[PDB]
Amino acid sequence: HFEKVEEILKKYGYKRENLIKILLEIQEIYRYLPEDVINYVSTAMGIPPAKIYGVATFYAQFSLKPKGKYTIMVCDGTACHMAGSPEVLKAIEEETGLTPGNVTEDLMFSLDQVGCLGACALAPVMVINGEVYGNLTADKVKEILRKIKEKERESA
Amino acid sequence: MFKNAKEFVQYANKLKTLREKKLNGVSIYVCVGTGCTAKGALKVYSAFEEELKKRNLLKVTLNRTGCCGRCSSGPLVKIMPYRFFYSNVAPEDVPEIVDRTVLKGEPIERLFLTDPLTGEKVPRIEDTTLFKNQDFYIMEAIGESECDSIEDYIARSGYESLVKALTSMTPEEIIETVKASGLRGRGGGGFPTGLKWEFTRKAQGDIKFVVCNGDEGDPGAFMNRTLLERDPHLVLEGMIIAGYAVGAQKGYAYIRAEYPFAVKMFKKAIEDARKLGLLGENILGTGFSFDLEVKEGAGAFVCGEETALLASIEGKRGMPRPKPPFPAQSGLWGKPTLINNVETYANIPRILRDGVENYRKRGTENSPGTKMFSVAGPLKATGIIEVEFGTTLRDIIYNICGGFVEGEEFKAVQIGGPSGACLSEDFIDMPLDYDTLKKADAMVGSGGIVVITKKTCMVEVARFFLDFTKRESCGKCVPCREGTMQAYNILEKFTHGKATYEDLKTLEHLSKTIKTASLCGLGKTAPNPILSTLKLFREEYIAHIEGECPSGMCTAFKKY
Amino acid sequence: MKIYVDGREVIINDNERNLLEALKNVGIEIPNLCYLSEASIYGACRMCLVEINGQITTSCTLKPYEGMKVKTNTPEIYEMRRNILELILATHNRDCTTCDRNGSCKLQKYAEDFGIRKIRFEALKKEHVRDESAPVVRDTSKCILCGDCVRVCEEIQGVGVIEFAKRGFESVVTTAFDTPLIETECVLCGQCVAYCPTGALSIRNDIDKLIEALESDKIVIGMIAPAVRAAIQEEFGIDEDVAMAEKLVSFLKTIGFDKVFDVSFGADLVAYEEAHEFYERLKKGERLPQFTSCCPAWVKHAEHTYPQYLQNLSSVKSPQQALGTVIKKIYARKLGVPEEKIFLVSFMPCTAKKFEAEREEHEGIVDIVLTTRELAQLIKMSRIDINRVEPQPFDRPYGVSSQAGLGFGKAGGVFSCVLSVLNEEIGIEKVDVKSPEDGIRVAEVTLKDGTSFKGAVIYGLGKVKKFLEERKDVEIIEVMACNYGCVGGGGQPYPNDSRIREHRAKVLRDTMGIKSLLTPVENLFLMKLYEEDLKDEHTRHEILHTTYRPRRRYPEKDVEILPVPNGEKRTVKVCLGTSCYTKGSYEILKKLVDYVKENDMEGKIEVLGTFCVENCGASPNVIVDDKIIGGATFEKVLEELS
Amino acid sequence: RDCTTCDRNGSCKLQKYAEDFGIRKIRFEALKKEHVRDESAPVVRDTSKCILCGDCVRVCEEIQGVGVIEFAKRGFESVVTTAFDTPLIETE
Ligand SMILES: Cc1cc2nc3c(=O)[nH]c(=O)nc-3n(C[C@H](O)[C@H](O)[C@H](O)COP(=O)(O)O)c2cc1C
Ligand code: SF4
Ligand code: SF4
Ligand code: SF4
Ligand code: SF4
Ligand code: SF4
Ligand code: SF4
Ligand code: FES
Ligand code: FES
Ligand code: FES
Ligand code: FES
Ligand SMILES: [Zn+2]
Repeated sequence: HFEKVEEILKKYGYKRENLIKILLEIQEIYRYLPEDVINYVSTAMGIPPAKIYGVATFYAQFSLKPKGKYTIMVCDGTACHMAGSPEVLKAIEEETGLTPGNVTEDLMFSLDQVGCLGACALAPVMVINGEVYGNLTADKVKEILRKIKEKERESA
Repeated sequence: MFKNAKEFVQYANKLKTLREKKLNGVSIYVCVGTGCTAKGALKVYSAFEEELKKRNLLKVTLNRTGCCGRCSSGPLVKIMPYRFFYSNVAPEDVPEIVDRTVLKGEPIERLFLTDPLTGEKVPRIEDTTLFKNQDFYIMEAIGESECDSIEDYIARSGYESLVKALTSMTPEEIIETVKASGLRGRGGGGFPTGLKWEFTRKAQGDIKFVVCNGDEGDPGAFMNRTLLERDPHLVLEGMIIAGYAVGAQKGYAYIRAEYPFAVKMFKKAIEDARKLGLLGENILGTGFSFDLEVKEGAGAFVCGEETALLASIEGKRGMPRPKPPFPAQSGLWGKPTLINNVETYANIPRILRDGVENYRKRGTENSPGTKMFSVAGPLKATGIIEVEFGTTLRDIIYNICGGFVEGEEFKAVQIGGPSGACLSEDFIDMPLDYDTLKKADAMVGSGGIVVITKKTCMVEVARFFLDFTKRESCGKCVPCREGTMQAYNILEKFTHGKATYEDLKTLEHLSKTIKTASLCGLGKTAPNPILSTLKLFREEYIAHIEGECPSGMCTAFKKY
Repeated sequence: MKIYVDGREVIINDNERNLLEALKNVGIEIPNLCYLSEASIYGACRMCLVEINGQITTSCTLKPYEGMKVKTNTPEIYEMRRNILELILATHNRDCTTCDRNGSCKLQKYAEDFGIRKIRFEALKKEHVRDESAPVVRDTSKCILCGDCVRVCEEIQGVGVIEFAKRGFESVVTTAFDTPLIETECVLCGQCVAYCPTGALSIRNDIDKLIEALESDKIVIGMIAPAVRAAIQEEFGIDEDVAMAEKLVSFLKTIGFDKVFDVSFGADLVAYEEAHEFYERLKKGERLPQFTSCCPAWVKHAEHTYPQYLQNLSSVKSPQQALGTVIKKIYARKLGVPEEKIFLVSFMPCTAKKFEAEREEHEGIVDIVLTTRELAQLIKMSRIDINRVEPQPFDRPYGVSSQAGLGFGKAGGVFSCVLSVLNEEIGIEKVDVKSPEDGIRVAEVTLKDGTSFKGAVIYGLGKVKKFLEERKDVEIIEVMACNYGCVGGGGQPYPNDSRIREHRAKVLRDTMGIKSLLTPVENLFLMKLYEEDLKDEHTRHEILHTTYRPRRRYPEKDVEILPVPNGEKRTVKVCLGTSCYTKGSYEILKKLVDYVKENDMEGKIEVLGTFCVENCGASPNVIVDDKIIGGATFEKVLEELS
Repeated sequence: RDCTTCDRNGSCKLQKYAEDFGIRKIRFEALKKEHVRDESAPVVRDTSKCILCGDCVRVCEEIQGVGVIEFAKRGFESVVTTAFDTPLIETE
């Protein structure tokens, strides 16, 4: 019994030309692309599920696993890479035990390496839920990760 | 302004009067372009709002402006009546700015722009040495233009070129003037746009399409998004003029969903143009119909290819196909499609407003116009700059960007991302052109620039670019799909200090195969970094085969 | 047109699409790995490089022009072609001994010809998929990503269950979410296998079961499909041969088969039963139009796609199942041997018959189904010249069949058999046959009394959708999932293109022509079967009739965090949607995970993640034992867990 | 079982029988053998493809009269090799 998905499909008129936009909306709502959701979308649009799967796994914005509570985005652009982004990625791995494209056991953290964020003056750059932290290093990345970990752990 | 053009003329004149009124008064512009927001520009805007509201002295006005070319100089704020440019404006000193400057007007020395070359602070950005060393032809009204305002764009003489084209000129003359101006495709190829417009117009078909490629074509460049966030209506007007010239009734703008501000700005510009009648079923009552839509890019570097872009727009996987039949004949849904870069469309209205001789006054005989770049890497001043098509790399690196940060030295420069070239100091004194350096194994590219310093291992640079290309390959043809990963494996072996001369020979011979046999441009230029570094930095590869790494960053052997 | 190939005058053709095809028409071959089947396209292999005006380019995308100088062989082109082939072979699962394309693989032949004796590149690892849950077996480690199967499934079969996924080095042809092919909407027609140029797509081989059965003490009974005899001769590279079935009988009896029957007898029986059923439907004008149920691929397709037409499907089971049920339930009693003692072997040209034999409604009737290729393998193992085998007739009482029964092997066979049965029962004044499209034929039939109907024959799945959407003036519709009927089945010898299928149809027609009795009633054995065993309607219904059920995916596929493979548990699901994420849900999930980390030593509690449960606006939701809570939190889920 | 990079590919009796017998899987686990690969001489040795038919030994001894290759070890470790696994280029 899907309602929001039906609203999106009706808004875009069950047209394949708008499949990517529909999938972006569905991800924004569900935070990822569940198999059931796009199975329903395929049934409604008369498009085989394999087609939607091929489209979804081709573009980066689409994720097949739930996004982490604190989604981490580490720029891998040229400037950020020569500025020390691999060190940032290694620090993130050693701290949270994950590599880009993965999520933690409790969905607390997720990681994805992206292109230039338009802030090369702050290379290397990391983004967490829209909060950008520039001029990063291994020590700074580890320190901020611990701080956010404690902050979330508090709950209260 | 919805029936005749004289109403639009009167509307523009009164909007100009209103803009002059507001400009003469005290107004605040905070650069909300990408990079400045990363530094806290939006929080600065919030601080300005709250401080100016509690004091309740609004006849002040607060406005959002686009990139001003000094992204690295903190969030940017300037006041109009006294054109004082403020840099590194934190949300904590906003009340100080309001009290000292907005109310009284005393210059604030502590919050001005330093001069990287002369080591001094100048109150006005227009008086800065970097500003004078540049050539602003596309970017205009730096720091004093409202990105989200069709009213402001009209008040700055905007949309006049489209009206001139519609009421006065006929598509043939428009295409003729575009051809005469010599404008070349800013997307990187450099193909003459006028010839492309001829190809699209001559195509046999009643329905045609105009497609704008918003992609940067580089994972280290932010020119197109910055231009979109600066003056979206400029690109909008260029696209409308192109659709009129090639006789199209529908246009698509392809902006990445990863860029929320660019998408929002272009959507708002489109809605404003439609509301004001610039877009709709009857533009200015001349029998010409045209509408524009923004299509979200879900993220795929291969979508910069024309065929892949067309497949992506239509809702399929961005898979390129053998170019003939060309998109100029059969593009979107088999119909003729004009595909150009954002900067090309931005240039179009500028050429139309000016002449052909006036346009050619800037640049070279074969490359007229200007090019907007995005310089990065360790430099005193980094951000978006515009230069004439005759400038050298030294001018940009030192005189415009201020040079390198203390304790750093020049090694090499990347000019077009992975598809670009790696240039050493032997090409620094070579004027930029689509022809002068297209033969010395170099290319201007989409407009991205990244400087490489002595502490950078170039084998690692090649490895990084090949890793990117291996990730971005669509996987259709054997050469790119397989060879990119194999070459990345070889380069990784080189980085891990376990390579050999056999690996070097294999890489050199596989690069030729990838370059020649690949289907589309992604795989064709995939081995460009390898070829560039081996032609310019062979001794570093040899040292790596010996476990030396003169640069010494890539941690594979140390403290033994 | 005149062109210069390697410096010699060559005349290609007047109008041509590309240089490669023009030269191939001339007789000049350029190595390539694109033209691999009838569903092939050009541009992916990149191996057809030629040199023209200095620059190298692919000849498949090069439009020829008058007097063009083209060099098809230069040291640079040799280097590039060998590099491309080595790239393909580096990541290819090079185990040809156990491959189904061994000896008929273009990649293998090129590796031989190109003298590739060692891999200069690294055999990098991929996230390969190995699906063996269906008679169609997927092994993506042998896939060359030609895409022929995708085009076959989408454009030719109209199902589209397999597609390209991911990109770059990780590009893979697979089902959605790597779902097992048995669990998807795949109809198992086997056409993708028929067109696959590598071992990536293959048929499940069940020769071991047959051999262990023959070695046992059970009575093995074989029954051969009509279209198996029309194509088996290709595997041995010999010419067409009528009487193929009888020398097959001789060979099967030699290798230990106690009885061998003809599935054409089952086809005659099915045609008789379906003709009577269709006549009843006509006289009542109900449950029309009627669909033939002889093609299991079409039956499964209808169950997946046309749940409203399941009542229109013929109740009669397919010839394989009908004859097998007759054997197991009547012949066993006549022989005084328990049904467990009989081992039934079916030789079919179809992969969907393997699925049909394993259906719940057909459980235990057909023990194993072997395709034409597996039968050819059986013959080749013995190394006896089948051409020299003296034929002997099928075994009684299910050995003879009418020409109409043997016509089942190609499209339009069952419709013609039904027409013959009706004509014999009640004459047919005339039949007018039209051909709206290539694979669609419509017949207008007038009976002697005066009542008339319309019947359509559709071969090739995917043409059914348009016909059903636009044509509503028929009473009976024959649907065959494969082009040309069963002569082009999934299990037929490779290659399996249209020319060989037409030749197979011609061979089957020639075999039909030499049959004396023309209609099922003339089959004395069938009438004896009706008079002695199927005399009453109750036994006939339980023997020859089956029921069909709708198919719908049942995907739960909830996010797994701390799953428990089995055993009674609590299966707590935490919603991970945006609205629920907006306040708490993720914190609640973390707290519950840490709770089961400190408590819950055993698998009593199963912590799951789930997507939006359509209960937004009612605070974060936490599903417990498939129950809605609303306003959930750690304590509110602990209390319920108590 | 790597026929793509084998010199008998297309003219191997074992390959043809594997094709004909319908051997699409092996329930017998692939045991590990101390295989010998040699590349020192124009004549290349690879005992992992050897079926221990003994034809090469007879050819070398009876026909050519050199007898530099012979059966060594026994049982599962049976191998046709040179004395002390010496590289061919260093033997007679
Ligand atoms: C991998 C790849 C990425 C590309 N990215 C861009 C891009 O981001 N922007 C652009 O204008 N052209 C890009 N191009 C080039 C266009 O696909 C193509 O040249 C198009 O015709 C641009 O038209 P223009 O020359 O008028 O700008 C790319 C090409 C390739 C092969
Ligand atoms: S070169 Fe790369 S991106 Fe281009 S078609 Fe081939 S595989 Fe795709
Ligand atoms: S598809 Fe099979 S026969 Fe062909 S090369 Fe691969 S493993 Fe060998
Ligand atoms: S067997 Fe038929 S339906 Fe199934 S994947 Fe292959 S072509 Fe598609
Ligand atoms: S499975 Fe077979 S037909 Fe399909 S793409 Fe792979 S090799 Fe081609
Ligand atoms: S048409 Fe014949 S071979 Fe094809 S799926 Fe149907 S029964 Fe099987
Ligand atoms: S015993 Fe000798 S001839 Fe026989 S397979 Fe082994 S190496 Fe070859
Ligand atoms: S390269 Fe990372 S923000 Fe520009
Ligand atoms: S984004 Fe503000 S100066 Fe560039
Ligand atoms: S035949 Fe394959 S790319 Fe030309
Ligand atoms: S987001 Fe949880 S019920 Fe919808
Ligand atoms: Zn190094």
